[PDB]
Amino acid sequence: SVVEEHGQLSISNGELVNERGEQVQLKGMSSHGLQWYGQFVNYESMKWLRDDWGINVFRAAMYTSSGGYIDDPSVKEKVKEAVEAAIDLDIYVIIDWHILSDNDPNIYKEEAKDFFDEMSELYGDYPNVIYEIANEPNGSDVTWGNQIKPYAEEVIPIIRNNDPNNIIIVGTGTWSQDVHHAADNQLADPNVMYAFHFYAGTHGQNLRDQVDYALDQGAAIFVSEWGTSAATGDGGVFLDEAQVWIDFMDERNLSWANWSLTHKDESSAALMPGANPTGGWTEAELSPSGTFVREKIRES
Ligand SMILES: OC[C@H]1O[C@@H](O[C@H]2[C@H](O)[C@@H](O)[C@H](O[C@H]3[C@H](O)[C@@H](O)[C@@H](O)O[C@@H]3CO)O[C@@H]2CO)[C@H](O)[C@@H](O)[C@@H]1O
Repeated sequence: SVVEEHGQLSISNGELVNERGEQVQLKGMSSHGLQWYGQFVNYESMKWLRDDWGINVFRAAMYTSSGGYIDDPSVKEKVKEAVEAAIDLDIYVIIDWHILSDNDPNIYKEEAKDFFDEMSELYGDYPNVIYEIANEPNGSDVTWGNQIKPYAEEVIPIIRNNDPNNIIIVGTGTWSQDVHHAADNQLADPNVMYAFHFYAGTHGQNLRDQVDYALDQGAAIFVSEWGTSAATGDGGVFLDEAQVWIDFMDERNLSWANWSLTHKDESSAALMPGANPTGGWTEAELSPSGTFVREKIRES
């Protein structure tokens, strides 16, 4: 009864809080690309994650390019399936417009506005929804002030016309790591959070200090994607550094979603090759990454 209990989320003094003003921390899983591993996103697998892992949020990663929504828009119905399952399971759900190779969010901004108009019209009167309008802006030519902020200032009004105050997570520069620039030039909407993403394969001490800098400017931060692997999503599992970041996020009350729920043979994948797409996984069906992430959420 997560959503019944916490209900309407909002941002108060840079912190995510529930409808009674208490701090709340979401912890859950992100799908991998819905165009590739959509079979793992369904009511049964999400219910298994809720009941066995303890998740209270699920992120639907709808890639825009790389065979995603722009090339085949049918994937938006898998996002609707995920949202409806989250509503039925009474957990939160992040609708992620998952830019990556299309590194500037302005590339498909017209399509983004139409997509977020549709999603906010359909689900804007449910408290479960969190909109993530640009996964990972990247590249030297994509900056907060020139590209990302103006993009957000076109897409947020579209959402706000249908849904006045559910949370909106906005990506930051350099694959959603540059929270320092966003925190010094914040958006006006009071229920916005800035995305911060990390990979445990990278030594993270300065990145933690940079998150703290942003928090000190009153910016709210959502760790909408992080992995136990290197920045490519593979290259080994780095659980010592992952635990440092888990503890950091608990101390700072940061919400998070781990990448990712798939059986792909890469270190960040949570499942092994024979895992059932509808849930019920044994210990042997969870990868080293999945076992750790499950433990962290169950401990919570
Ligand atoms: O097998 C499907 C498809 O995978 C593509 O590689 C993926 C990695 O598997 C995935 O882990 C990685 O995820 C990135 C996520 O999208 C970003 O937001 C981010 O923070 O980094 C994550 C890990 O780097 O994305 C890549 C690229 O989409 C293969 O490239 C492709 O050939 C294959 O079909």
